[PDB]
Amino acid sequence: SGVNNTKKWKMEFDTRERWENPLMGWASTADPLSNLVLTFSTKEDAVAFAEKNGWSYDVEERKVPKPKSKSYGANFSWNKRTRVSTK
Amino acid sequence: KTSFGSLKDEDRIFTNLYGRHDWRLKGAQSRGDWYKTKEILLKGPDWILGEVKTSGLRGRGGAGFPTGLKWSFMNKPSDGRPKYLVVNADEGEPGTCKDREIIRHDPHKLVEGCLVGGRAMGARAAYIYIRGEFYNEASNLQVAIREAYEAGLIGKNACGSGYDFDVFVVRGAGAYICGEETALIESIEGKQGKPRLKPPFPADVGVFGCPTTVANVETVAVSPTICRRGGAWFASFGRERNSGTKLFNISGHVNNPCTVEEEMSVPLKELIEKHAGGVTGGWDNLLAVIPGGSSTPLIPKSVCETVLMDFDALIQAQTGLGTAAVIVMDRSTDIVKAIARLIEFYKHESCGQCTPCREGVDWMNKVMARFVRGDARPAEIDSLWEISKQIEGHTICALGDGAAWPVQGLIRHFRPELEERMQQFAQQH
Amino acid sequence: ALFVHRDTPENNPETPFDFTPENYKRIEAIVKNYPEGHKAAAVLPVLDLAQRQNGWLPISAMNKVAEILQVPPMRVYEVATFYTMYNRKPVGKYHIQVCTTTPCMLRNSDSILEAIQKKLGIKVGETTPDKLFTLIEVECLGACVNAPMVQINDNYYEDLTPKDIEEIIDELKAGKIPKPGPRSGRFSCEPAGGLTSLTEPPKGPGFGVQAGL
Ligand SMILES: Cc1cc2nc3c(=O)[nH]c(=O)nc-3n(C[C@H](O)[C@H](O)[C@H](O)COP(=O)(O)O)c2cc1C
Ligand code: SF4
Ligand code: FES
Repeated sequence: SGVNNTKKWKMEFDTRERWENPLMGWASTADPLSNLVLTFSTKEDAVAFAEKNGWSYDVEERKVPKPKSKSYGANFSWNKRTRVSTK
Repeated sequence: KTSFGSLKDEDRIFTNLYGRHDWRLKGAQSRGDWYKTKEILLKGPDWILGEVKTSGLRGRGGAGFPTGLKWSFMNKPSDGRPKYLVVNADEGEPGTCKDREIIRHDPHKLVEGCLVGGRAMGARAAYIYIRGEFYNEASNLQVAIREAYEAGLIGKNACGSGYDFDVFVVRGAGAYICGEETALIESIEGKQGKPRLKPPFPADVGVFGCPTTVANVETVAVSPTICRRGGAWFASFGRERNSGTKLFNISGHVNNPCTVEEEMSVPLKELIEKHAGGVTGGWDNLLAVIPGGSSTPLIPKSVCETVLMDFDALIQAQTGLGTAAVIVMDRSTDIVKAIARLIEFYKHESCGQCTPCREGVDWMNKVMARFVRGDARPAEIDSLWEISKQIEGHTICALGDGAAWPVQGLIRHFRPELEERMQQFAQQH
Repeated sequence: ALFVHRDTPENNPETPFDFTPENYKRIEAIVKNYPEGHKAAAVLPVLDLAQRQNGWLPISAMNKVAEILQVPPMRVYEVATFYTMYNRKPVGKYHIQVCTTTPCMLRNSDSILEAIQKKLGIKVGETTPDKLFTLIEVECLGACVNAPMVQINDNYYEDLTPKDIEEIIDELKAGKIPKPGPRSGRFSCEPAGGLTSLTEPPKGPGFGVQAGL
């Protein structure tokens, strides 16, 4: 339920091939950017950084949980379906 | 007034407390019940609530909240939902058996109280929730209700006042927690007896989600007499903000354990010797008293010497009046074992809904069991004190508080006994 | 006691149970006590009625109560396992219930419990091989001023001594039913050795009525 990891903007790169090392079966890679993750305060900071570095980029809008309407009293409604059958 | 507690018979309200007169309608009428009930109903809810207010009546169910103000939460325009009075007859607090006598020996006082109290609230019916063990008591109440229905005192056109009122009796299935007002309502609705959070308060969203007032049997049963004789008559007994008469249960180590009606603010020593025949082995043999049922902290003999029985006096003594059920323990009592059994009681009754009581009370029970045998260390006493403070005030309902307070009372006044037991156990191991 | 159900030959969903036709009339009156649209309020009384007919509650009895009131079966299981008066396994003809909380413990409820165990030859929580008696401990029964006391089925027996409880068992074992109430000489909750209040004739109608009413 914690939301502290949904505060900052991130920049990752496209995932590339990983294969099994013949000797050990370890996951091998040839992609030098496979672990590169950058953090940004705003979307504009991230987009500006990508642009000057020449990287083609995709931006996805921040998803904010919609504000909800909560009422403990609704659990015991006289005539509505919100009445709970158990506690 | 400075002294209280020589109540005259003419001033007593529950005049069939011992069932020596006919408990049925004919006897109840001969003793003043149902008299001029139509006139009271025609005076209106505001007049009835005014009388209840000026009487200074407070909740007899254990919390002692001002009844007149509490009942006024229901005096408001209808919003389309029915309004209900729920009468609490669950009587589960250990030491307390007063409401049992009213239900079986003065049932018509309770029925009339339901009509008078229901009228003031604007309720259409009263649900009387009686504990399921009280089977014979419930049947007496049902017999009385049938008598009232056939005489027109309740039902359509109750007492000829044009007010329609029904009285239902609903039996429990064995749960002390169902005495708690919101747990009682949930139980009536066919769920587990688990309390509700507040808000909403019952006066807004109650039984079946409708405006509701929960009142103790004794609080309801006295309301017709307060209306007939007036709030001023009631307020002439007991100290200010501690008005009226009260039913007391004196059990434990007394010569003649009994239930009796006495004036509020009577000295505790005066109550135990005038009515119960003194402490077993004499007053000097007294060890401690639980003044208001198992949920109120015990007080030692020194405090018992001059403490008065009312809400304010016992609060200053670091306890409470509660249900006014007095449990007496003499010097031969294992005080640690006595309290541990109460904690075991609260362990068996906790509904389990909320964390501090589901886990904390069971934890306190385990610690108390070791304290009885002395199989602990003195540092654990302050730990147990701190644990009880983490339960109190952090739970949904007051059962959590009612389990912490007995522990706090024991540590407060009987720490050396706890430490002495620990020494013996260590010395022998 | 366990709060999960495991089917057995003696207690499974196909175990035969139905309310008698007369008990269906009693169920209809129960359900009418509650507002239309709130029939779940009748779960506790109807479930208890199924126990008053059958003596205990097989899972098939719980399923029938759910079916009649149109509540999910789980919501009936919740009630059946929450309230202690529901017998989810068979009990003897006479369910002896001894109060052992502090007000009764102070007045020697242990002696009553030991007296019953000695007479019936069973331990607390057991049923006699004849299946006439089941013995358990219970919390405060609301008769503290009449301690020590027991409840057998619907009846209270109060102000007991080991001799008194043995006579009650001998009477139940002999087919008779003993009278409920105190066995110490007094009638109910009045102090022994004479009344201390309510000794005068009660006043009549209109006594002390305030003026203007
Ligand atoms: C665990 C618990 C058990 C209670 N049992 C009872 C009871 O048996 N009878 C009662 O009148 N109040 C009982 N109460 C108090 C009620 O919640 C409530 O305060 C009372 O019924 C209100 O009625 P009154 O204002 O007339 O006292 C209990 C409270 C708790 C927390
Ligand atoms: S304090 Fe105990 S009895 Fe009250 S709601 Fe919480 S768990 Fe249930
Ligand atoms: S403690 Fe046994 S009846 Fe109350």
